Amino acid sequence: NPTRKEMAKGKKTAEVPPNVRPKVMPLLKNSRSVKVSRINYESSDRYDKAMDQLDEYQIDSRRLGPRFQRVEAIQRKLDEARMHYNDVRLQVHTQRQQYEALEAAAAE
Amino acid sequence: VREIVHIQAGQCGNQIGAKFWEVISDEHGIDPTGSYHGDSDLQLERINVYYNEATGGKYVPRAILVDLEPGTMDSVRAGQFGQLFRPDNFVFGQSGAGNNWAKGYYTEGQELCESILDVIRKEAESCDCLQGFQLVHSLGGGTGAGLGTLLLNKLREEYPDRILSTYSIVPSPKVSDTVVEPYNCTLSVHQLVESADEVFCIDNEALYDICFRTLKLTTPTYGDLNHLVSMVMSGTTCALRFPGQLNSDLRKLAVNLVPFPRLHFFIVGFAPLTSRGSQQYRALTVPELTSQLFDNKNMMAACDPRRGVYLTASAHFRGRMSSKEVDEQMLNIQARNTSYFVEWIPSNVKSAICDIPPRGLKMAATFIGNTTAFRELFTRVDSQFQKMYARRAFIHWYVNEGLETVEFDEARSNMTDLIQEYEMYET
Amino acid sequence: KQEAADEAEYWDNVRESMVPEDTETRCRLLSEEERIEILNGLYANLAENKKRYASLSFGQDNLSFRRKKEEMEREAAQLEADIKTFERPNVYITEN
Amino acid sequence: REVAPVKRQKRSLHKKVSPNQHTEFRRFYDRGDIPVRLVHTTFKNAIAWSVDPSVLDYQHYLPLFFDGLREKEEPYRFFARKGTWELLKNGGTRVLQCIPQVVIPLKKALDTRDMDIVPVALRTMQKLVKSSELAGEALIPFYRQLLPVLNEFSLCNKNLGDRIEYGQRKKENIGDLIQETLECLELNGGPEAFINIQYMIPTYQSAK
Amino acid sequence: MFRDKYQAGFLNLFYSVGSKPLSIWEQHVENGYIKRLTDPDIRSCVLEIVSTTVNNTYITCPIDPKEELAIKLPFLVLVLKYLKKYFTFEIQVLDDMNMRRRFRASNFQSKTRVKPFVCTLPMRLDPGWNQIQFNLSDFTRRAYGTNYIETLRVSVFANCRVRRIYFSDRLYTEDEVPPEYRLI
Ligand SMILES: Nc1nc2c(ncn2[C@@H]2O[C@H](COP(=O)(O)OP(=O)(O)O)[C@@H](O)[C@H]2O)c(=O)[nH]1
Repeated sequence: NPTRKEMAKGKKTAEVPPNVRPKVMPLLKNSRSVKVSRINYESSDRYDKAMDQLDEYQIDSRRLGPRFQRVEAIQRKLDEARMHYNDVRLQVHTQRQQYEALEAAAAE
Repeated sequence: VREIVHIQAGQCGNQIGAKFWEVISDEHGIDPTGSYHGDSDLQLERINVYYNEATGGKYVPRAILVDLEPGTMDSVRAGQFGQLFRPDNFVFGQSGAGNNWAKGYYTEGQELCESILDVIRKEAESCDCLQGFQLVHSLGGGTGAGLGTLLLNKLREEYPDRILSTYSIVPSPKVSDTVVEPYNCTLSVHQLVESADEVFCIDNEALYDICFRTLKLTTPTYGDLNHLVSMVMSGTTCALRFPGQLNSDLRKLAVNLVPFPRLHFFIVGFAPLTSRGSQQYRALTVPELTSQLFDNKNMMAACDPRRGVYLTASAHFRGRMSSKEVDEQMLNIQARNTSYFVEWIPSNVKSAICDIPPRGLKMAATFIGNTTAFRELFTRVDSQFQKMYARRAFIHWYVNEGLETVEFDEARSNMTDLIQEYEMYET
Repeated sequence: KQEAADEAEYWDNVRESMVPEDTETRCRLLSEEERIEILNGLYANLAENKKRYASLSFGQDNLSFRRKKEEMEREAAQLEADIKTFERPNVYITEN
Repeated sequence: REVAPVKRQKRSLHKKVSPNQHTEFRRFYDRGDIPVRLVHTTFKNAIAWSVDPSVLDYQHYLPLFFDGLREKEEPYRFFARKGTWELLKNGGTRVLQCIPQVVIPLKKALDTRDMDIVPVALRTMQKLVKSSELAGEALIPFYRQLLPVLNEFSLCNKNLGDRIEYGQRKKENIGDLIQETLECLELNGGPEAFINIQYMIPTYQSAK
Repeated sequence: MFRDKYQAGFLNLFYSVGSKPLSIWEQHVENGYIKRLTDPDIRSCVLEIVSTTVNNTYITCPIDPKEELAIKLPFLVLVLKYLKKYFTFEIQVLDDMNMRRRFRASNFQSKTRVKPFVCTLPMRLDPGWNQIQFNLSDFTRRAYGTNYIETLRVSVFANCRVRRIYFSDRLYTEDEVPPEYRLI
């Protein structure tokens, strides 16, 4: 309950660790119902704002998650392929020097 | 409230001013970047006296730095508090003086005068009410002495009401540093007498004496000497910034101590002073401060008052203490040593109390007195100058700058009149 | 409900892993215990140094003796400057 | 709701540019052909003439000094400024023949949009017009090639409000400098000055 | 404010010399600049207000939009430097019928219509500093025919340099004034 009064006060909804949000929301809904049962409209409104911000944050968190995962996977592929390209370039260079060393011997 | 604009000519004056702003910044709690991070609300009561505010939580001091070579300016910027100083306030020339008083006064003074006046006008008009300016300069040199005399005359012309407070360092008679030192002080004193409202004298010889009498440091540097001067600097202007039980300003100090217009050259001293290890043994009380202030060893001007007589005396205190004890101490020192005080002026001692003491010091005090012992100082420089003047060779440098040779006799005659004036007021 | 919490927590944890915040307001404020520990260490060091300074000799002059007095003087000055720096109740630092 | 996703607006870069090492005045001074010398009297750096101004050929020598204004390095900059100012103020009526030849280097100098070249050219604009009491009326056909740069910096000014300005000595404010030359041109140009200036820079208001 | 204060002699409302001259006024800037600088003609610091749109750059007093002045002095004296550009300013006064009126003058104005809400006046100045004196009580008595009540609000627009805005109990000619309260 000490935390649930802070998002009623204006908490960022990000200072709360993710494990605490599922246990916060039932209290916020119940306290809003009490505050709207008593004739007090602004006290219910701040609770309504707090819960909606919590829901909006978590919804886009789901929408944003997979995008980051896809980017990371492609990035590691790009680094892996670049390393292989550098190795192939060195292999090509060594082969060309090897052929030239034989051609010079043949020419002389 | 009531602002003071601070002026730093001189390679000496720049270092003194830099240390003075370090002391004030520590006293008020100002970050080297200028942002307030202090702990006392009283520090913002009258911070406007020395500082102008730059929107964004930045305070800029009312400091103006004057020089003839950029080397001093480069050194000041390299200091810890170099960012605090406003870059545009730095006004300097490119052709130095080289301890040549005439060269600084005429050749570069005319050029530097016109420009620097615009900043001094700007900051003087950037306050709701101006009390007086403040000048820190050396007398044995050629940049601070000559240029300061020119600017002092200009300041008097532009601002007659405002108090031109000047702090100067007299050339060391035993060992100071240049061949030509008597000439510079000779020509500077004449300008100082007529224009400056208050002049304070400090000698490096006494500072080294104070170091080995009291502080017991092995290899003192210029930082310690500049710190003591800045300590006297803060004590003089402390009553303006903080409340107290008996308040006095520069105007009150001038009214009480100055009986006649030309008798205004003052000596300065500070208490308490104790070596680094002996401070535990000492019990700091009001009588102990009285003993230290009136003691000859703590006096920072090389002129023993016992050889002369006292005209007026003034004492100021920082911290919380009983006013009855201060009054009793002042009365006792006056009755005990009646052989030193002028008969026709009773109650020669002034008193004042300031509530807030400096950091680390539970109780502190500052003494400013006026005495006839100053006649020894002008006698010494006159004696050295006399055989300088009878051998014209060295003045030929100053002759090139257009200075008439008759200028030297006018200054010397003025000193002779001042010495005579101090003589007959003793009787 | 546990399954829903697991899904919610995982994606929340993945999102928070990518976005950091600047340390201008996050600069660490030292705890009272650490401040006391540093203060007492400096206090003991200063007391020892001044005790050494008191234990010297009169009239003795040489390169080693005057260098000892110089070093002990500057050591004490540095320690008291540090002590005054840590004298404040709130100290904000960025540890290296 | 969102309806577009477009570009970013250009971030006002008009003051930063600063090229170097352009002028032709260098090559004539790089071989000691320019009859100017530096005097190191300690008061102010002063220049000396290897050729007296009475016998100087204005048509060939004056345009060279106007070329040197585009220089960025010290000696060419100082020699160009002092030589140009001295020649313009003391030359007198002989300058009027050199206007069509010195406008082009002045046009090149103004077109650089440099931080420091434009103030010098603006001051040169002032001094060129006040040569004797004429030749400010001969710049009227040259407004269409000289003034187009002044539009670029016309409205730039330091907005402070309650703060007292500190830079009045080393006055660098482009707005005040532009205003001074525009008043000088408007006063000296004549009856047709305001028509051409207003056509070129519509923001300006009369001095008649 | 100024309801309580003793008002006799001179009461200055703006002065360019000091720490924060505009600390008493509100500032609105569009398409222009407001700057405080040193003017060479008087060798003293003055305030500068210049904009491309004179209507959208002005200073108003008092700061707070709801509050009103209580300046009992009938005379308002303006000291400003004319910059050969468009100029305008307005003064708000109260009338004996418990009514509010505003007198906006302009140099680019043409007529002098006196419609009930606002009053328009054309004026012409000379190049350089001016000493415009406006007698509020006389103007209300003569033009609107009503009686004058204490000044309410003051606004000054751009394209001018203003260093003195003060009130006097009566009209003073030259030298019956503090030496600071006149032009060099
Ligand atoms: N007390 C003190 N005096 C200094 C210091 N640095 C320079 N001076 C003084 O500066 C004087 C020389 O001044 P000069 O070189 O001509 O420059 P000026 O001060 O502007 O005239 C000497 O008499 C020195 O005593 C310092 O750190 N402390």
